[PDB]
Amino acid sequence: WMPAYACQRPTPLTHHNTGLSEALEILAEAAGFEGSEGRLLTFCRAASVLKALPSPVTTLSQLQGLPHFGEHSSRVVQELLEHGVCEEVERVRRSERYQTMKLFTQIFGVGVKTADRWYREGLRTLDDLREQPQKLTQQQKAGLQHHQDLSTPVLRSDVDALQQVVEEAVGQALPGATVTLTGGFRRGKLQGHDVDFLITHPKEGQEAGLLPRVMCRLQDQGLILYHQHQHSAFERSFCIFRLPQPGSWKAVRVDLVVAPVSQFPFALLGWTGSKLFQRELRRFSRKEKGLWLNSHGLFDPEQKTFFQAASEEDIFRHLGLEYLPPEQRNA
Ligand SMILES: Nc1ccn([C@H]2C[C@H](O)[C@@H](COP(=O)(O)OP(=O)(O)OP(=O)(O)O)O2)c(=O)n1
Ligand SMILES: [Mg+2]
Repeated sequence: WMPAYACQRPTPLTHHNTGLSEALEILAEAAGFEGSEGRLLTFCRAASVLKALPSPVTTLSQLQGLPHFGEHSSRVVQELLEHGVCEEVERVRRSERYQTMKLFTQIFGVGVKTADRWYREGLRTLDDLREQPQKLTQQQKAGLQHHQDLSTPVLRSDVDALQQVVEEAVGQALPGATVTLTGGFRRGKLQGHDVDFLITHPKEGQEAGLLPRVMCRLQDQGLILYHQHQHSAFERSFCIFRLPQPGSWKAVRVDLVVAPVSQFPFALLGWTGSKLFQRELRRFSRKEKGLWLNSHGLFDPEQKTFFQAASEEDIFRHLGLEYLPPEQRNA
């Protein structure tokens, strides 16, 4: 048997069922595009189960005794095994609605609601968006300006270069301040859509005003194409960096988040993901332990108390879970 919650089982980076999980994730994504959140979660859960299996699923008999594998997810896997293709998945892939929603939602600063509105208004292509600049936020304009580079997978080599310039700027702005790589790259991914950094300082409060100083330093070096700073809850800057490369350059999305050191373990846990892993962890916390977990803390609503954590391990322990390092959180 395999545990029900993704936070109770290791999910490694590489697995034996990538065709099957990809097909179920197409159905999940399509469901999200239609506002069908229940169905999204159900397909995401089923895909996540296949990622945790130790062996390839070669026959339908292998599905026995697995949680979150309802009739619909089973039929999809059955059609793939028997016929090499699932007609429902291929129809989604080929549909203009899905292709356009994928196109729009991929753009920096565009969510499902915005993409759906644009679809309903007859917009289909990136050129259609550029013909209607009054419909775009500044963030979305920047996303369109750099859309080719931003739909080029970010590589580990890009991350290492970016972490060096961010660490240099952070270290020059404030000695003692630290930079931690989070997101999918912390989980061991070889590529990604962006780079996530979490910034703090060991003395509570010394992190105040640090981010704008970091940003000034980076902007002075020609490294910033776009930056949106927001105070609100963590201070963060959603950016597009201009990454120099041999003979050229490429735009790369980078999120910089500042957390006070008291909240750092919660922020690190939340920001490391995966998105599904953290969804499952918060659900586990609430339903199984009566506690409310977020990126800032772990709250007992009965006692009106906050858990003091020094580490991610403290949080797992406090919730009665065996610790999973980041590379086993790839749910
Ligand atoms: N709706 C969201 C969005 C984000 N996150 C958390 C989990 C993610 O791991 C982390 C960083 O978000 P990203 O969108 O950068 O996701 P990843 O870095 O995990 O994936 P990618 O490789 O696509 O960047 O923030 C979350 O829990 N829920
Ligand atoms: Mg990321």
